[PDB]
Amino acid sequence: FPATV
Amino acid sequence: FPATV
Amino acid sequence: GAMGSMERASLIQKAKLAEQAERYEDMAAFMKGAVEKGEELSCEERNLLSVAYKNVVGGQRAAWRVLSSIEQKSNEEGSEEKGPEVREYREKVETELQGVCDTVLGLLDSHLIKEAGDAESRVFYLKMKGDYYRYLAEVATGDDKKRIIDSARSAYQEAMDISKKEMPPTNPIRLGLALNFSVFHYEIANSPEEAISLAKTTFDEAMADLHTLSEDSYKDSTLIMQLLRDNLTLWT
Amino acid sequence: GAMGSMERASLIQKAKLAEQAERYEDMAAFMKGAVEKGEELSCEERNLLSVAYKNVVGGQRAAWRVLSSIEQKSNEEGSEEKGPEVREYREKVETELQGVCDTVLGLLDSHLIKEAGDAESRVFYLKMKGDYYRYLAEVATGDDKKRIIDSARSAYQEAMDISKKEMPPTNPIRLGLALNFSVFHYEIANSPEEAISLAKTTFDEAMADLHTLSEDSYKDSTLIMQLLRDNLTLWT
Ligand SMILES: *CC(=O)NCC1CCN(C(=O)C2(Oc3ccc(Cl)cc3)CCC(F)(F)CC2)CC1
Ligand SMILES: *CC(=O)NCC1CCN(C(=O)C2(Oc3ccc(Cl)cc3)CCC(F)(F)CC2)CC1
Ligand SMILES: [Mg+2]
Ligand SMILES: [Mg+2]
Ligand SMILES: [Mg+2]
Ligand SMILES: [Mg+2]
Ligand SMILES: [Mg+2]
Ligand SMILES: [Mg+2]
Repeated sequence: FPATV
Repeated sequence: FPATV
Repeated sequence: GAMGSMERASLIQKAKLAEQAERYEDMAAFMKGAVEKGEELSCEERNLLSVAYKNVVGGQRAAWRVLSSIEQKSNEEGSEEKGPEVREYREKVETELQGVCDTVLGLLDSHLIKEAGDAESRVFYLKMKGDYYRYLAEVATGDDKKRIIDSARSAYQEAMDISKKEMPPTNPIRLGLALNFSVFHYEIANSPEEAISLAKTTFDEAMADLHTLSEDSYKDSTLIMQLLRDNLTLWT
Repeated sequence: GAMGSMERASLIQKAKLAEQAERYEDMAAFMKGAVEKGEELSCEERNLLSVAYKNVVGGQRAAWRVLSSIEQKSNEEGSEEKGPEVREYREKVETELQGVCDTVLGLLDSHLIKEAGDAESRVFYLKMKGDYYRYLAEVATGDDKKRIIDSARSAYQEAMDISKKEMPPTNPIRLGLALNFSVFHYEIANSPEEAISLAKTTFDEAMADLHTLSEDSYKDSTLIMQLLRDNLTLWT
């Protein structure tokens, strides 16, 4: 899964 | 802390 | 509701304690209570709110993905019928997740966003609005899927427009917003080229502004820039 | 209560799903529901019950220790007063922890233990009884501290007596029981020599019986023996 903040 | 199961 | 009798300052203090104890459900309830006092939130307070609900919904999303994967496998050819239990339990977790998203969106709509006049606060809350509609979108399968997606897009877009006008390209909120909107494009909107373009442009414009920053601001900006790079590497 | 309308088999199925999703609160509620159907539990089912509540109370204990440490520091000389919030929140977590322990002890008393005739089941449940009284003991500070400690000791002792009579020295339940009763002696009963003696004797008697075991039984036994050794190393 891609990075989010 | 010591091991318990 | 149940936090109505506790002082705002005590709720904030307890949210910080809950964070230290990794009690994110408690942390979220305390911050919900704080928001419902009706006063605007400081930067530190906005961070407590976002951290709490990020962790709560993060756990729910992880569990939903586990259960969805099991459910998908049960609907493949050759799988020997197991009854409604997998679907029922995925639905239970899904409903709880949607409840948390609705709660957060409720707080933003009553009345965090409308009272947020400064760019830093308004963008922070609009990013959250985008994020929690994105989480709703991840589990949406019905007649409202398109409207949920457009609600996420609309929130992210308003946030982007303000951030571009009002904040430097290295601002961590601006960077984090772009990171997440990029993920929205890739994972939700079926727009991988838009996702890649946004991540690239955001990275490059931040790179060119790093020279203006102190060591501490440089640290936060470069951390998020590395996340943009990580996604680009994942996608190309 | 709320699980009264769900099939026993469905509750068991959902407990297994919750475990896979790391949803231990749900897992515990499902198993509570299963127990309340009134039928005895199989070995697999007893494991689901214990795993669920171990994880739930494990998290609560970790949080309580964090909060207790903060509270202790706030009562040292030179610490500038912060109000009742630390104590209040530690109390909240403590009360929730005690509630979970009371719930488990309730299930054991109504009516798991009384219906458990086989050594393996009776020892398993009595060990749990000892464990959940030990967790109560960890947070006890009042007039009931001594009675709580003796309740833990009594449960562990009955379990030990049955296990010595009825099970081989390598039996994983017998080993795990001894491990935990040893920790009880060290951490709760202020009897470190008894703790060390029990761990040593248990280890040595298991070592001498390993020759009787298959590769799979050998694996489980030696794993717990390593925990006994780890504690001995910690204590000597
Ligand atoms: C009030 C305020 O300015 N809050 C934003 C602030 C940004 C930096 N930060 C972080 O924890 C990290 O970055 C972001 C978190 C949230 C948002 Cl909305 C944007 C950025 C966390 C990720 C990181 F890569 F480690 C960099 C810092 C504190 C809150
Ligand atoms: C019904 C039944 O026989 N249950 C006991 C069984 C023992 C082995 N096991 C484990 O998960 C490990 O050991 C114990 C767990 C619980 C108890 Cl009460 C005793 C032992 C977990 C620790 C280990 F070191 F990894 C060895 C196996 C499954 C349940
Ligand atoms: Mg007040
Ligand atoms: Mg649904
Ligand atoms: Mg563009
Ligand atoms: Mg039935
Ligand atoms: Mg108390
Ligand atoms: Mg002896």
